Amino acid sequence: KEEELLLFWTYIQAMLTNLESLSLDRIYNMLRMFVVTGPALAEIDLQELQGYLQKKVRDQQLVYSAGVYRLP
Amino acid sequence: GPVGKRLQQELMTLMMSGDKGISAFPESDNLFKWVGTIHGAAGTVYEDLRYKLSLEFPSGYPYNAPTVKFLTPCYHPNVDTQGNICLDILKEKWSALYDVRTILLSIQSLLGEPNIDSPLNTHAAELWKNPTAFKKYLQETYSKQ
Repeated sequence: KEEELLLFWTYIQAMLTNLESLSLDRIYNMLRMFVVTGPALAEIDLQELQGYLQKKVRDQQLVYSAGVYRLP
Repeated sequence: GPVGKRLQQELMTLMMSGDKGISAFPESDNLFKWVGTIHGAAGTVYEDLRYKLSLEFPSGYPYNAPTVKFLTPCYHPNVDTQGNICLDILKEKWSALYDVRTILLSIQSLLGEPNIDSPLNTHAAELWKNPTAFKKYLQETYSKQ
């Protein structure tokens, strides 16, 4: 599970670097397509993901504004 | 699909590789169109500049080369006004073993070492030999466009 959640963070950072801002729904769907059903075969559900992004925003690794997530 | 499987694997490889100043990711829905980001390497005139690129994967990929273009206007000897890149590995030297990471590292390398004998921008090719003037013009027109 650890390798999973750190892996998710790597993909989340790249998604945001390239696409600049994303809603929870878009992050969720990209992780499902490229990680959950991707070669990693790593499971995540929406509540867990939201809690995770929220912990990232608390720790200022992520910004949440105007309903979407961004890198600081 | 097999090509989609391949591109999923290329994505994971890039995610795990930690290469500095390059990144990419499928643009919304499709595995078949991505956005990349390349930062100029330290020591080069492109240091501190970053460029977005589009990568489109055709029917026939990996055997047919992906179409890669700068989205951010890039003033470079080997780049045209439309964002097209003259890079050997994207046309005649394309190998079906190449992946996204390879393409991004090659373009990043092309920034600091252009091929002046094969210019798509002659102004830039001629200015290249004068790096303080090139850098000033590059930086001041990156800001304009």
